Amino acid sequence: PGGVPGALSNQPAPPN
Amino acid sequence: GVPGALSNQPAPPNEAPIATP
Amino acid sequence: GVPGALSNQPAPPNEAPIAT
Amino acid sequence: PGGVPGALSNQPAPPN
Amino acid sequence: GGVPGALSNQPAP
Amino acid sequence: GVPGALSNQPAPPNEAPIATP
Amino acid sequence: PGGVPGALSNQPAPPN
Amino acid sequence: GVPGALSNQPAPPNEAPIAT
Amino acid sequence: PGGVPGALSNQPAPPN
Amino acid sequence: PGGVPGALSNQPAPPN
Amino acid sequence: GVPGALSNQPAPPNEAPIATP
Amino acid sequence: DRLDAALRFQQEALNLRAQRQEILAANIANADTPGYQARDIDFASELKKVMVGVALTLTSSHHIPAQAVVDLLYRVPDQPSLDGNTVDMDRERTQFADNSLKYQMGLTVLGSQLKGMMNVLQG
Amino acid sequence: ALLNIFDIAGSALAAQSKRLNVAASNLANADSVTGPDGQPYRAKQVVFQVDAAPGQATGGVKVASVIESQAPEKLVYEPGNPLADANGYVKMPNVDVVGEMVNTMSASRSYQANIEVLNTVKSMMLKTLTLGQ
Amino acid sequence: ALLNIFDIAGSALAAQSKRLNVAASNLANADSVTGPDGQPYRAKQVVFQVDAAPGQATGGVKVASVIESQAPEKLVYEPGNPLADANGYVKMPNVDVVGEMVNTMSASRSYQANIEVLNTVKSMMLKTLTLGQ
Amino acid sequence: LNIFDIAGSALAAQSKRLNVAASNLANADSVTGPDGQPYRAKQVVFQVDAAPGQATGGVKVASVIESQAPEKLVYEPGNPLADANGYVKMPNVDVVGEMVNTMSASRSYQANIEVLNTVKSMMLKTLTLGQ
Amino acid sequence: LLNIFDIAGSALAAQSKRLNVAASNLANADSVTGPDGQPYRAKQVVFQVDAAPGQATGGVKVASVIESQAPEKLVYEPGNPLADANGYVKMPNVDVVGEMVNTMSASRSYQANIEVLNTVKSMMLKTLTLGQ
Amino acid sequence: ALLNIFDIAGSALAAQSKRLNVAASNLANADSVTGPDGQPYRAKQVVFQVDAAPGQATGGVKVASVIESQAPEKLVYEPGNPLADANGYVKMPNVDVVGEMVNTMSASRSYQANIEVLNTVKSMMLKTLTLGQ
Amino acid sequence: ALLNIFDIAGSALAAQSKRLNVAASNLANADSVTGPDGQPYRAKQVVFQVDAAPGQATGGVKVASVIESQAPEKLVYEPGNPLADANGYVKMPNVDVVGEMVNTMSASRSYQANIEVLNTVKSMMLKTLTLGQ
Amino acid sequence: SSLWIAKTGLDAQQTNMDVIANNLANVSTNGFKRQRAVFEDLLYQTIRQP
Amino acid sequence: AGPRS
Repeated sequence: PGGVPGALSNQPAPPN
Repeated sequence: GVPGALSNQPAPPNEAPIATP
Repeated sequence: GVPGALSNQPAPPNEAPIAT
Repeated sequence: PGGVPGALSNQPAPPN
Repeated sequence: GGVPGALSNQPAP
Repeated sequence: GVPGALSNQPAPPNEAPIATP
Repeated sequence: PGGVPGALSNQPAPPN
Repeated sequence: GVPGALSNQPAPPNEAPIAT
Repeated sequence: PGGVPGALSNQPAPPN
Repeated sequence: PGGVPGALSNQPAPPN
Repeated sequence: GVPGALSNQPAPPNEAPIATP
Repeated sequence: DRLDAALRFQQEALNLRAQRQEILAANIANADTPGYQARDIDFASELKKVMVGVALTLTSSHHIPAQAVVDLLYRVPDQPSLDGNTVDMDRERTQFADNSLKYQMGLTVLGSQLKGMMNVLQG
Repeated sequence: ALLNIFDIAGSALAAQSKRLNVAASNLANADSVTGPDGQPYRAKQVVFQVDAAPGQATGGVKVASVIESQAPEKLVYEPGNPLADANGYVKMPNVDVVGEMVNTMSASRSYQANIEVLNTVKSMMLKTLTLGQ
Repeated sequence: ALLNIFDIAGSALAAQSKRLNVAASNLANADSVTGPDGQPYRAKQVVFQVDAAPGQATGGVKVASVIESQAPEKLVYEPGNPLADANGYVKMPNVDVVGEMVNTMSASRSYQANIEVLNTVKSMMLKTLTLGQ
Repeated sequence: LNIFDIAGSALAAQSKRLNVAASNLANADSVTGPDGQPYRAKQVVFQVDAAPGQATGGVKVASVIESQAPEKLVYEPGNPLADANGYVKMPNVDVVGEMVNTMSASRSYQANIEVLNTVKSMMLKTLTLGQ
Repeated sequence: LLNIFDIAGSALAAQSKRLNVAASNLANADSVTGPDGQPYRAKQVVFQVDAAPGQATGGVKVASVIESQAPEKLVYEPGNPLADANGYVKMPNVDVVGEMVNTMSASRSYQANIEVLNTVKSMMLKTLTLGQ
Repeated sequence: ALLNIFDIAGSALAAQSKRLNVAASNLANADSVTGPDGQPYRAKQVVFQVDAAPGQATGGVKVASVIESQAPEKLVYEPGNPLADANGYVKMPNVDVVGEMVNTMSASRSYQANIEVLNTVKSMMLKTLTLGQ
Repeated sequence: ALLNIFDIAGSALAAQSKRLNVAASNLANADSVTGPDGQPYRAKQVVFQVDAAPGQATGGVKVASVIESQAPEKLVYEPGNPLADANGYVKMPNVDVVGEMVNTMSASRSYQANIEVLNTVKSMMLKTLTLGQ
Repeated sequence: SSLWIAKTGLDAQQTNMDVIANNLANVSTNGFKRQRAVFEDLLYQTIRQP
Repeated sequence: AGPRS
């Protein structure tokens, strides 16, 4: 589907 | 797969893993 | 209710208090 | 019942 | 009435 | 009277002496 | 009959 | 004539000499 | 007719 | 027919 | 020809030598 | 002509606005002249005067027809300058913008009246 | 004559200009010993009044007059000066430096705010006239 | 019933013009100290109500009355100014400059929106007049 | 349409004043000209230009004059330009005055530019009248 | 109502909601408490496709507004009433650069959608004069 | 696809966007010590070339590939770094900061020029449809 | 082919661009010690002439040629430099940095002015195309 | 606004500076009592009650 | 003859 748009998604995150 | 063209199959999901594995 | 839909009942008055 | 438009009614009012 | 509009001529002429 | 009004008379010359005459 | 503009006419000088 | 008028004769050449 | 535009033609030069 | 469009083709380089 | 005009032949290759032979 | 009487008021208002615009721009241009007085016209009184002549009589063809050929009020100075210039930037800038706006409004009203007179006739 | 908003904002601009002029004149005469005649310079103040207007609710700013401050004139012991009194204290103006710089800054920011108000209103003014045509 | 849009949008335009005028009057007198009666200038604000007579579903907007803003008067310690308090507390208006600037911008935008409404409504009325022809 | 002439005259006059100010700043420390005379500071003269009889109009630069202000004297007897007492005439340029003149001329220049832009827009819009 | 109009209106609403969330987050970069005494946890909107009857393509609807799960910042103020047994006050995890960029991108998307809606409305106006 | 000039200018826009993206990626990672594989970040560059396959000399722009620069990587002495080689040297990106800034500005300018081209071509094609009323 | 004012403004734009490029070259290599053949970098200038065609001293500008300044090259002392003459003096460019900056600014503003002229003439002739509506 | 608040602060420190200058100028005066300036904050404004 | 015309 989709998730948080903008800053939170286009930022590297730990794998999970 | 020329960019900007139309293909029957969907694009594979991209991934950006911070470490190697 | 879905936003942008139509309902026959008005929305309740909203308030933003500072201290509960 | 209307009221004052703009700054006064869009700033956090006193409790009572 | 009591308040003249912003786009009105000088109430103070 | 009020600054910015309309009058039919030119303003007097603006003299500023350095010493009292 | 306007005179010199700017510096010369904006300095206090005795009349002549 | 007037600094910005129209004349039929070209303006004389202008030169800046170091000393006269 | 014309010459160098700008720097070399807008400075005092010796006669020649 | 072409190459890198920018810094890597507008800088002097030794010949090949 | 004059710059900005049309010619019948390509311009010569452009090269900038760092040190002349 | 009756057509002139309908459009007389707006034409005179437009011409007076243009003249006062020229006067205000002259005040702006001569801001630095020492000893220059800032001049202006009272729009309403001059509009009354223009809204409120005798072409000489031509007996034949050779006879030549008659050949045709506002009052300025001084602005009250606000601050006393040393060079005698009474032109104030802020006051006349506001007046200039206002006159531009009123000239546009007069153009709009006159154009609307002419367009109405036109769509009455079109058919 | 002027539209109401034009008159209000232009009066604001003129009043701020007068206040800035008073501040500049005070800052210039901070060290003056004698004035046109022989009396010490006195720091000037400008008093803002609200143009009463028929509306009252809406009105610009006018300046009734420029008043002369009533503060203890600065006394400097210079008996050799011809303007020294019997005790010998020459009178220096009561112009404070910090207050005048603060006044200049405040007058400038009020001037610019009124300018911004006029600039904002203008577009709406010009767009009003397209209603008929 | 497209003619009623003329009345609705005209009332809205007049009310927004009055609101903008009141905001500008407050802004231009932020630095005032005195009124025509000697009282300190009190920041004023309009009151918006639905311009609907009893039994009317929805109308435009109307300015009921102009009211003094509820905020403490800004106290300034200047017991040298001729206007003062018992302890030298000069009372200055309670104008919040940011609020007035935002109010001016909002009034201008709402005004322009109502102008667009009027323009498109007039275009539709002309069409409608060109119904069968 | 006369407003174009008025504002263009204003722009030309302010450009002349700015050029005179720049000339004064450039030669504040100058010693001699092409001849043996010192550099006398220049000032333009503004007048009201009304070719017809209607009192007012644009601004025109009638002349460029050399300020009659006294010449600064510096004691340099080894200089061949010195007079009998060994003094040399250096110009009387007011530095702060000329910088203020530069800035004020720039601001008046922009005000006239804005006037020209506005009236050009109005004269473009008047051609649309009823069409 | 009209499809493309429905799409553009829904997208304008979604981008306005994102802009409002970003503005509220930027306002509360330094906020230390709310009404209940809990720290302000930054908000972020969730976008979802609104194509319920329109197959896989449609407008965008804001499903929910959720508190970001980034760890709360900790400041050592043992005198603060909100400080815990360890003396750490929780402050929001709002990223300033992210919120500024979100505001800018949301504004650009809003303008693009407005231009799309205007072009579509003009196209139907011209369609209204078919054959004439 | 995109008619003609439409395809040409769209290809140009896409290529310049890719170039600006590469420049931004280089600017962001100018100080990166490592990647996921433990290799240093090598500056990336796009390859521009024409696409006029159906018997033409001019057809627009396309990015053939993205290539890593061969300019010697910057060696910094750090013996405690796990990524240091036998001599204790760590490899760091060969990004030219001024070059990437100029690339960003130039890409933006030519992107804007192509925007102006496409808009003008649309205008002209819009007027064409009114040929002879 | 380019018609009238289009030709004039295009020639002016091209020549101003050439002038700015020459100024940038002079300002970049204001400290270069040697050229590719061992000769010093002498400052370059452009030569402006009036297109004129044969009988019309009313045309655009055209860059007749790029001249090399014959002003004596600056001399610095370096007996160890291989390029030093028998006296130990190395030739260095005669670039006037302030002159180059002013020339760049002047080419910039003239370029902008001719762009504005071209845009105005283009709009004028586009509106001329609809003569008689 | 804050401008006058800080202007009152500046005026107080200048006053204190003048007091210190007066004290230092009268070092050699016979029978001089040093002057010490104390300051007080003016009325606090309550905007909304707890 | 000077600048005669």
